[PDB]
Amino acid sequence: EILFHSSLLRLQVEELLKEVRLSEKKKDRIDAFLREVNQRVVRVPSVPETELTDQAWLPAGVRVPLHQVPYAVKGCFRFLPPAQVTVVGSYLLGTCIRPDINVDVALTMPREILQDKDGLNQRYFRKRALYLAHLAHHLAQDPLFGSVCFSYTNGCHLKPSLLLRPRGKDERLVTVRLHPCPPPDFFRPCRLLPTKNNVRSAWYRGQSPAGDGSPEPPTPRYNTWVLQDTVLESHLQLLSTILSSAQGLKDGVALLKVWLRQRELDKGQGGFTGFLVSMLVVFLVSTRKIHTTMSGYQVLRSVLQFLATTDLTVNGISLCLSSDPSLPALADFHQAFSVVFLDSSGHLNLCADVTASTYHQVQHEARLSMMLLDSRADDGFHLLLMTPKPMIRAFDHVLHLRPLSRLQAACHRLKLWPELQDNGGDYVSAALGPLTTLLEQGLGARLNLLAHSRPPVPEWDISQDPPKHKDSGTLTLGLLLRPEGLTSVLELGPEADQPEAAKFRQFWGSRSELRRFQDGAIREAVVWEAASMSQKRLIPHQVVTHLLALHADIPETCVHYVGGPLDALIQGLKETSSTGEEALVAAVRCYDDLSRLLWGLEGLPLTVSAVQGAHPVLRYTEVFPPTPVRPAFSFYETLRERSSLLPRLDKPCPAYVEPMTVVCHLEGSGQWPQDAEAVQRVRAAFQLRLAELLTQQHGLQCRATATHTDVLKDGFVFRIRVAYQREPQILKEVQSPEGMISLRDTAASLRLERDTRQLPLLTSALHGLQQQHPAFSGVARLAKRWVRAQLLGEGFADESLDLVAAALFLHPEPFTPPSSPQVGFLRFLFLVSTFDWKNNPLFVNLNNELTVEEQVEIRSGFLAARAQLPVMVIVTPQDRKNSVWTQDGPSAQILQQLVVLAAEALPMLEKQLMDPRGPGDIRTVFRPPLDIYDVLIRLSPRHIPRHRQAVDSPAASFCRGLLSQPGPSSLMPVLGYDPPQLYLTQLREAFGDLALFFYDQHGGEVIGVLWKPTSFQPQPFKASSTKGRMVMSRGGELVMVPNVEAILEDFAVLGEGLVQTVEARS
Amino acid sequence: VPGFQVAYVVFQKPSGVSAALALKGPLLVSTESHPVKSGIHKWISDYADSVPDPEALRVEVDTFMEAYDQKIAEEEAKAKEEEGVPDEEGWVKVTRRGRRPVLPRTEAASLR
Amino acid sequence: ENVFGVCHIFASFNDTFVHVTDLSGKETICRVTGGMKVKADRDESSPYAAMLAAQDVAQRCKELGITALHIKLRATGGNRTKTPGPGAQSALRALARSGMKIGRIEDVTPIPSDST
Amino acid sequence: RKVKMLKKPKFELGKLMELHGETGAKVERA
RNA sequence: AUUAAGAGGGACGGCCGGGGGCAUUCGUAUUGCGCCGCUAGAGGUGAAAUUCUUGGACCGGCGCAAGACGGACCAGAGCGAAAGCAUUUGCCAAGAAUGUUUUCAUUAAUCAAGAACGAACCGACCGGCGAUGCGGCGGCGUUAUUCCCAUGACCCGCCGGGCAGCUUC
Ligand SMILES: Nc1ncnc2c1ncn2[C@@H]1O[C@H](COP(=O)(O)OP(=O)(O)OP(=O)(O)O)[C@@H](O)[C@H]1O
Ligand SMILES: [Mg+2]
Ligand SMILES: [Mg+2]
Ligand SMILES: [Mg+2]
Ligand SMILES: [Mg+2]
Ligand SMILES: [Mg+2]
Ligand SMILES: [Mg+2]
Ligand SMILES: [Mg+2]
Repeated sequence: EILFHSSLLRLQVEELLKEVRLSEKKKDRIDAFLREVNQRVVRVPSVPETELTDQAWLPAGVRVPLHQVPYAVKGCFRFLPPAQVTVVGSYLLGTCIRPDINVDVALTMPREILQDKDGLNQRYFRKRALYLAHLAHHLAQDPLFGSVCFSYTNGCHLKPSLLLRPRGKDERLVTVRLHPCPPPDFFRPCRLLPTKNNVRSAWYRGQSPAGDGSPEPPTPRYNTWVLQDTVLESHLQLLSTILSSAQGLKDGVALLKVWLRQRELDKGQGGFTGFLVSMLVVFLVSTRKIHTTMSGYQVLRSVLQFLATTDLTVNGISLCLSSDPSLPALADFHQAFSVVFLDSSGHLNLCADVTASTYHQVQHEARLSMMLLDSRADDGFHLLLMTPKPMIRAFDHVLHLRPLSRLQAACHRLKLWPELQDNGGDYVSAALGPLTTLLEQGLGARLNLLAHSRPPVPEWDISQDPPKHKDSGTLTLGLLLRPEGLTSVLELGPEADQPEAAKFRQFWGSRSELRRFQDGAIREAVVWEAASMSQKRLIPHQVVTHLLALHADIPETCVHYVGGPLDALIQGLKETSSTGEEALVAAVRCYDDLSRLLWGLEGLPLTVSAVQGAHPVLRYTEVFPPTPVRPAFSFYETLRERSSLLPRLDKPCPAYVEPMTVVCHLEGSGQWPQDAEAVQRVRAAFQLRLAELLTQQHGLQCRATATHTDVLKDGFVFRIRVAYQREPQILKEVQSPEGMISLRDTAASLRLERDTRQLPLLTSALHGLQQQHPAFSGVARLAKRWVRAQLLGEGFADESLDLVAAALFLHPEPFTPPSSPQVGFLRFLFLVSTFDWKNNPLFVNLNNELTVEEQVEIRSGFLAARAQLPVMVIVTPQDRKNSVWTQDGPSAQILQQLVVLAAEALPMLEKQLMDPRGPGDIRTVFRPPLDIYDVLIRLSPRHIPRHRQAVDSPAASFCRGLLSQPGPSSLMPVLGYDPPQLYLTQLREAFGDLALFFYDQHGGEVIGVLWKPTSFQPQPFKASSTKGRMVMSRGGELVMVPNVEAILEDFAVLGEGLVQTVEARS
Repeated sequence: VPGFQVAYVVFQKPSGVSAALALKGPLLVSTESHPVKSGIHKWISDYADSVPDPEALRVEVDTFMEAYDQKIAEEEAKAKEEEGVPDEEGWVKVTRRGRRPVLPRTEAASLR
Repeated sequence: ENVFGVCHIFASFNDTFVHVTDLSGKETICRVTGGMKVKADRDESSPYAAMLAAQDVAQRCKELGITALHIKLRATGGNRTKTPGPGAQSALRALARSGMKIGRIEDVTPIPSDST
Repeated sequence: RKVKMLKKPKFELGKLMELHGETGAKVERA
């Protein structure tokens, strides 16, 4: 019902609000604290008039929080107690977010301690800093405050702030920021235009006092900062009239700040804060977009429309209702600032610190949020406001600039002297703008969005020097790749005739070169060196390295590209060129040739009707793609009755070859037997006939078996299975004793339908999905590697991991579809850790085929019959009401074990990638603990064919009997032979009821044995339970116990030679 | 793949059975005269016999189908003889071999 | 090998058109009508005029490398007659007389299914 | 008797390269 | 009062039909429009002349829009009281014949008046023989075969009501 859905949305809004708001009792205790702060601040001693340069009157233990780089000034200082104390901010406005509660107090400076010319050469900033220094000294000794600290207000390094927190209990309850402010009408608003000057060049840089030269450059950021203090009380007055009266407007503001918090768009210098949306909602109330009668959800809806549709970098908006002829124009602000907003006083940009890159990225998030808002579906509220979006998980590649001291030289290479003079000495924030624009224009085709990290606001205690710009933090850039345009390895420029070619030569330098093509055009072009798909994915690394060195004098050593470090986990020991996409395509082309060979074969009694592949290789999900092989004659011995080789006793285990299953359906006919075991006979005859014709017409090596035929073509081995359409129906025939024959599902019948019908459909469906998303193969293969490395490969089917990986690309509602393997793997770990498998089935909408009406009906049936379904339920359009891929899937135990491991591995892996230094060991999360297992079995690497696939490379390899030279082979190699898997089958059948075995199929050298606690308890003699159980008489009665000592030597006996040693603990 | 199994063993005389119950020994399975193969040695020997003979496979398939077709032909001939032909006590068996179509004895037909 | 082209021969009772295009029929190689050869409205559909038009088209093709032609014979169609005109037979003969090789012969006369 | 094409997907180069199986040439600047 | 008419009414069973209504849908042809290629003509006649064309007519290719129409399959076949009825699919109501050991029990026939709709030789003259459409019954044999959907295609005999022929009394 729509009423139920609306009520659910109302309930979801309310429970979020009560969590994020503050209680009444906390408000009272905060109110008592601020009254105590008011009493303390008003009782402060005064000092006589002193020169600003004279700072010896400061006692030891307190330092000026400004760095005062040009020390010569022209002012005098006097301290007086504050004339007026006013609480400003959002505390009295009723919009405070729970994790961080802050209260702002404005201190009105007396008129008699400030001079008319204090707005020049940072004199006011110096006086304000010394005012806080005197207050910090006198308030430190007071036992009321648990901690007192210095910090930056409004993200400005020239504006220090004072932090006070209470002692003992409630120490995390609230913090108070103390903001000195000038008298209301002290300064002239006309003196603080973006086009006017307030810092003189002779004082800032020159040694001469009146050196003549060019007119003084305007200082818009300096003017904005000075006016920022003068208008502190005005914002609260406007918001009280408009926002305090109407409830629900507060709800929308609170929800929007949570939305900004989740996407990490509020904190840092120049961030889009919750103060800004307070003015944005006021502007919308001024217009007809918002009226005061909506709820909080509608306010969130209305604001998000404005952000996604309005660009503030070209068309600024004004909050000033009055339109005076002698009023500042918006054109001037656009020339001075990247983003233009306005207040009732036109001089206040109010957004002078937010960059164009920041606003574009906020627009990007707003557009994504509107698509979820417009679409009607369940869990949309959870995805919109509760799903975190860190930079590492929202961008395909991240980039680190390790030494920020080099960024100062970038300002020297470029022309930012007026801008460096305007913002004091902050070279980091000055060059952030031009560098992003420089990189954005050079990466236009290969990128969708570029973002930069914001430096955190420092907090340092009294009696320490303030932090420098060099040690502010580390700079990180986020890149959102465009899937189209990554296929090309060239950047196409203009032709050499028209004169904008010279412009192209300027931007790229020596790498710009002349090229001619088949179309007949002479053209300027630049060519990179990228052979594989992975190398083409790292083309922007070459772009950013070349451009930064050429145009910013930033060496390549200062650039750390975090792109595909995980690619080594799905590669060879030393092969970093490709991740395996080229090998998979070659195998697919071989399969297509074989299908065409079947489609045209003559002499068969029944013609071929359908050829379908049912192997992970054909759907690009094989972790290690195969290669064509040529057996060595001397490494084996030969039967000479059949063209089949056998492994030798003295040589090590041969190379592993896995045949790929192909399902073939013949022409329908009515001459087939109606008996279950007789159809098995006809199928076996078809296996023999198919092998005989294939070797006669095309000279292919074929081996016929009762269930399949193995064909060697182009070095690849294919396993061909012939299936009969009505065979599953025959297996369902059950004549009942009363005398009526019916059709009932059977485990054999269900297995046959999965192998011949359901498996080819999923393989073909996932094959098509890879075509739209080239990054699907890397994510899926890496996901299997991590699961199998944690020794939890048993219980997780190959198809189940493919389907959950496909869910990332088909339903990435918070994000965009992944374009790099590393970002998909992080989202895969997040999905496993956070998904509620108990109350939600995973939907994989393969090629649409399901609408919202069918989804809610399936969801309704899911809760009605949850107990009959497995712990993990995956819903596909082909397979609904059941999950055939997880019926034999994970148990309740190992499912929770993976969630714990995934929740543990995610924080350390993201920390490794976000470290400015290189990752210490990318294989840390791929190693198992090896502590909980009762018995550990070690295997000899001589008889492990899949040993190059190990996580830890051994760097030494045995001879496996393969020929390096390509060519044909006249004989069948060894197929599907590995001692580790043969050993596991023997163990899991003899001791399956007693213990559990854990192994890694990719290079595993250890088998973990865990005893079952229930089986080891004494039991009475049951004849069926005497498998390895022995007779005790300690209690005077005959009971059964496992024979631990005899089982251990069975581990050595079974697998003789393969087993190296047996160690048992506890 | 074998695991833990049970054994039924038959001797010539019951006297040997009584000796088997009275037999007390280590029961070495592998001796120098009669070694028992295990490990990689056994699996290689197992992979040797896993490869089948196409001619032996073809003979069994043809033999089974020849027997199966003969059984089917006998049943059809017997049913053709028995169609119609009321027996004692006046009973006629309804079959699909007649000219009037009949309702099948299936669950799907009954529910329909 | 032989380089192939498509030749369209529209043969009305009033006029005869011979037109040679590529395999896709989108690019025009040469088009000569019956009226361009004879300076009389009586003989626009005459077999003599069509033969002259065919020779001029045929001679055009050889220097371009065209050696074989596919022929699409077409009449007025529609509500009118579906019979090839007098110029059709002479023009097709002249193309073979000029040494041009002949591919498949198809009629592409538009036949209406529902009478108006 | 007849097959018609109604809708085509987005043109992708790699799909065609399976069915059918550049940087350019160098020119010296003056 | 009895029976339950080779009198009539109703119900039930499986079918059958270009019967009617509402929506939905496809197919060529024609015409017009938009773009690409080419270049002096195209159209019409007994001969011409009205018309269209270097601002590109006609011809060749691709796509779009509009108004009609529903071929061949199509029969002396079928349906409706008549006038009349032909692409696909869904829906609504109606109907003939056949099958019936169901039900009522004379409730019927013909009709001036009146009412609904309405293109643009002769005569209830007994029969017969062939085919033909639907429904039913029986059958030696062929032919497919039934998860659902469906139990049919051909041949032979028989019973009814129809569309028509050829003959007879
Ligand atoms: N760009 C700006 N221009 C002018 N004043 C600003 C700007 N940014 C912040 N301020 C001022 O900073 C003061 C401190 O409040 P602030 O904006 O930090 O909100 P807050 O109390 O932390 O609110 P919330 O909890 O809702 O995020 C306010 O009085 C506000 O007017
Ligand atoms: Mg604040
Ligand atoms: Mg009666
Ligand atoms: Mg009826
Ligand atoms: Mg009907
Ligand atoms: Mg009908
Ligand atoms: Mg109808
Ligand atoms: Mg009939």
